[PDB]
Amino acid sequence: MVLLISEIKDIAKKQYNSIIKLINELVIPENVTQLEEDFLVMSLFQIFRKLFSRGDLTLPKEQFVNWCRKVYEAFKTKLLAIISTSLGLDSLDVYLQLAELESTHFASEKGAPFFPNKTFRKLIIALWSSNMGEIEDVKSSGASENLIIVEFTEKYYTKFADIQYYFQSEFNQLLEDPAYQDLLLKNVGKWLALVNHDKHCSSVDADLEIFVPNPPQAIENESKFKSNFEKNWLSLLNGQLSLQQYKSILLILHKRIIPHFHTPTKLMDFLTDSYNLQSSNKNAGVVPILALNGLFELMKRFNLEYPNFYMKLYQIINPDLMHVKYRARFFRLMDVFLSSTHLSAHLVASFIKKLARLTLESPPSAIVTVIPFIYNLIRKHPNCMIMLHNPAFISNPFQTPDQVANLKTLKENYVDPFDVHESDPELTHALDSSLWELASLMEHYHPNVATLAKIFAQPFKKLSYNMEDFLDWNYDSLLNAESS
Amino acid sequence: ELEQQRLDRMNGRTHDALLDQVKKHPKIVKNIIKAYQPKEKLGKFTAVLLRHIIFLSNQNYLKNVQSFKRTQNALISILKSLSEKYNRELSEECRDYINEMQARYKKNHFDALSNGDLVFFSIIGILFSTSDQYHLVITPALILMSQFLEQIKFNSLKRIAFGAVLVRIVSQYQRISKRYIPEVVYFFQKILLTFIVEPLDFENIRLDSYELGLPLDVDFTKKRSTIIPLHTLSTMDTEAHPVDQCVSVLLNVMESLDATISTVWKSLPAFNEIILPIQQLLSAYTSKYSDFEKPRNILNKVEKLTKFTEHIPLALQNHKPVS
Repeated sequence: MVLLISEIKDIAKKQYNSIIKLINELVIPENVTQLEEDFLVMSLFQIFRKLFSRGDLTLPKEQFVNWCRKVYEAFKTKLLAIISTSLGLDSLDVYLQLAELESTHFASEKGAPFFPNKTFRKLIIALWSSNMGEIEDVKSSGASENLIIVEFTEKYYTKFADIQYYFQSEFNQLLEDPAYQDLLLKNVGKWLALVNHDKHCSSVDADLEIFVPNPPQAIENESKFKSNFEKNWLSLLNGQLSLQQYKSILLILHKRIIPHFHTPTKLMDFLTDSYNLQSSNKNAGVVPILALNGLFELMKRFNLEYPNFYMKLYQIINPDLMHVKYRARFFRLMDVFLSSTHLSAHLVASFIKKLARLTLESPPSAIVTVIPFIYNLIRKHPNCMIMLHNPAFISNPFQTPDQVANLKTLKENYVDPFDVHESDPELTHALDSSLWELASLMEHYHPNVATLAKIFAQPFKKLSYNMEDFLDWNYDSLLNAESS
Repeated sequence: ELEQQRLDRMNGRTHDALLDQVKKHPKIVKNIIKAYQPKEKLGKFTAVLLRHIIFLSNQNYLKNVQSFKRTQNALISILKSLSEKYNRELSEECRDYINEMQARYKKNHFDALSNGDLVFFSIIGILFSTSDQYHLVITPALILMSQFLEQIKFNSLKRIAFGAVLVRIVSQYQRISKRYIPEVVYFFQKILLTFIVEPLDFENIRLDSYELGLPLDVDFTKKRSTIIPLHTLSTMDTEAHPVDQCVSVLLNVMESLDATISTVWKSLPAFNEIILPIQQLLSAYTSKYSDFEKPRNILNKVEKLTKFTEHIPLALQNHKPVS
């Protein structure tokens, strides 16, 4: 109504007085934005943006400094309004226009690529100060489901490479200040979402265009950007993390933080500390094992072995891992770690007994995923067939009665020597105990498990079982395969 | 010939809404409509009758046995009368119902679950050949039941009653099949740990809630309540979980576990190994109140099964020459 008329009067325009009046109106709008939060606001923001653009295109102590002061006041008002859907998008567009005008008109000398640091720090402080109830403490998935911060990270931080370096430099400079570092540590879901966006400048598979027309040494040193990212990751992982947040941080460390880290000693120490973490909570008990996969990244990075890695892998396998959605990664890690030629037969037998118990207490998907590992172990280890078939208990038609009597006497005193409570895989006597639990899983309702059991019962034709195709399997996947 | 066919399978009017509105003595009207149709229309009438029966089962069960169970039996007989002549349309309707149930389970965890799903599963088991191993309707229903038993959690008496009804339906469907189900054993272990949560012996069972329990306050004598199968009535009154109701649910779960052990798990010696902790949990029941009679009988049956089994070995993989 009146806002549109004011915008039209400002656009039609003694133009300095009109611009000052428009700035005052924008300030009044930003002041009443609190009550607004408690269509005209978007129009006022658009009018303010248009006035700022006109002032930047025209003006450059009462003609140059006055316009600059008005622009700074408008920017501060916008930052205060953003800190305290359509309004957020309008504020983001106004901030982008102000950044473009600062990089294009606020420079003293034309030709030198310079970017503002006070305005960027003020915008970062205004964006980081905003906190919502539905953003932090994500229960289903993610770390921070924001509306303005996520849109800015996906539309502006994911499109420019110099913007990411500028944000890293602003966070490193803000880490020296105690209040800004405390604000960054309190809002750790925003940094987690920025890291999980996977749009950093260190990634070579994706290229980002230059936001400003003149890049201010954006590719001068990637080592400085890597060091800033490592410092930000070290400062943001000091504390104030939930169990789901810790699991997300471990997944990011094993997925897309180790490749962006300059010094991996701190990351390896954090992964080793998290892999040994265990509490009475049932949710956190599987939090360390995936972090152990990050320790496997250390096994692919440094020549440092974890203490009792085989014992930790044996004690980390439980029914909670088979009932979790991250069972595929744990199964892949167990299959990869068992591919070494230095593994003994007692540890292999104990792992086979543990997998048999896990398949005895799980759904059909976990048993189908673990059947290929057992088949690969039987193909690779010929002694494991001794756990499958016992020739001393066999009977032949062309045999003497004394041998049959001895076999009957041996079978009459047959016991199970395997110990399930024994954490040491070598000390577990699963080699002398038969794998009876495989026979209990043969009679299953699903036909794929029955086909896998029938293939395992017969002789092995090919060594490569192609376990990658039968790795991702669930109830919905099995239902879709059966129905289609 | 029918037994041989079962063994071989083991080894190897228009709109539904309009019909439901017209029905809302419905069984007699449905029978009259079916007779008038029989005097694609028959398949549409059968689908509409099945939808009306499912709506009546999942809507309310406030009427008694002689007022609601008689009408349900009449509707089931009317549906089974056209089930022998129409099987492809019935299989397509069962597949569509299974897909709708899967979509409801994917959309909501327990809010989209209704009390008519158990009745629909029982009707599908009764109508179709339950002895069939690979079937277009039986296999998907069993897979969906196993997924619901292994994916859902227990936090109230309604979840425990639904799990007991699902275990009973799985035992009835596998009464002729006699197949081993690790999901059923896992559900029984979870029900035993949830009623004994009130613990340190079983830590990998991953119990959902520790708020559920079973105190030693019920006599569990011969005057105790029976199973009394009424899914709507039990689920709608499970907010007030009584000691008598929880004791009846625990006794029904123990009886179902004993029936599955003596009818399905008695043919596997390795299941005795799978009965190593659970009977110990029953021994924990023997250490819980030391007054129940079903736990002592279950322990005696487990001991007899362990003593009868030799627990030796079983292998094969042989070969020879050729012609």
